[PDB]
Amino acid sequence: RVPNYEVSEKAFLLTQSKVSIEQRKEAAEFVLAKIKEEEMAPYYKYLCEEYLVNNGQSDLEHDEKSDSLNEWIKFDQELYNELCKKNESKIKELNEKIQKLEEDDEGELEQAQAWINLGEYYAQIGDKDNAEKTLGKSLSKAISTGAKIDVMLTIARLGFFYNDQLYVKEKLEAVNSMIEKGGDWERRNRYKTYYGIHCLAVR
Amino acid sequence: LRPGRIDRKIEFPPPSVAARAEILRIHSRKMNLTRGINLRKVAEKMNGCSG
Amino acid sequence: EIREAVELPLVQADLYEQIGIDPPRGVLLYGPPGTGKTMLVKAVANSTK
Ligand SMILES: Nc1ncnc2c1ncn2[C@@H]1O[C@H](COP(=O)(O)OP(=O)(O)OP(=O)(O)O)[C@@H](O)[C@H]1O
Ligand SMILES: [Mg+2]
Repeated sequence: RVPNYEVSEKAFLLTQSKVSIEQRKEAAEFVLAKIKEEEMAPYYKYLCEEYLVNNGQSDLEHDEKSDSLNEWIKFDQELYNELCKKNESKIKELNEKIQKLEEDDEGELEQAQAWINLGEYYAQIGDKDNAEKTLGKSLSKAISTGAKIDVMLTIARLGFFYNDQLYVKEKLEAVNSMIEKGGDWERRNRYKTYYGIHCLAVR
Repeated sequence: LRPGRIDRKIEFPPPSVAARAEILRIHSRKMNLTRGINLRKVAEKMNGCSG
Repeated sequence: EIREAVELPLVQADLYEQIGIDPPRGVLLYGPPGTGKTMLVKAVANSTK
């Protein structure tokens, strides 16, 4: 939940070369700490692209420019190794739980809660496509109206991560349908802000 | 209350603490709460004596 | 109890609606008429306008 935007906010500031020298080097520290600890490994490869002509770059597997104005940028091979390991591990654990929920009937509430956890991991690693798929199975099992609304917001959030305004816009049409089915004022405030931020993103 | 005139007699007690929570939960669907409020907690703050 | 009952649906009815309390209805005032029941109605009416 918490690194997903906070890493993106600092990573945007870091990209620019039209910021202050000081502000870019403060940001850069928060970004880098969080890749290693939280396993933001695939979005980190992605972010090496996003400079390109802007400076800072000092990566060991991805392009560098002649002018490195930053050094709180590094690619390490340990990052790649970790990925491979952690990936299989999380996948293996939950899977088996899902099969267990199939054997003895419990699969309405708990298998969707397992697949929510799978999209949060997928989302963590920076995959919008495969987070969304898992968050798709969560729907099919019959759950509360509250849970269904919460899930669509999460998917739309992954749109903000890659800064794709259209990806936000499309998902937030579907929430407009369900919002009055649940009828909550709680998840309507969330809706007001979710939309808030989306409307702020366009002109 | 003479013979054969009344043949089923239904006593109704004051509410249980499980039953008093189930009346509270019906009323909470009209209202908009905040999550983390247990209405089993509320039913135990109360003791009631009627519905 | 009167500022809840009379004054709150005039200033805005929708305050009730959005919390999800449905509004109280009618007010009965009872008592000896020497108690200033009648007096209270005139007091809040001049005030709410
Ligand atoms: N709280 C008070 N402060 C000042 N004067 C008061 C107070 N309560 C009542 N009085 C006075 O006592 C009188 C009677 O009050 P009011 O005019 O409200 O009628 P009431 O009791 O409903 O009578 P009925 O309904 O039988 O006509 C009024 O002159 C009122 O100003
Ligand atoms: Mg009077």
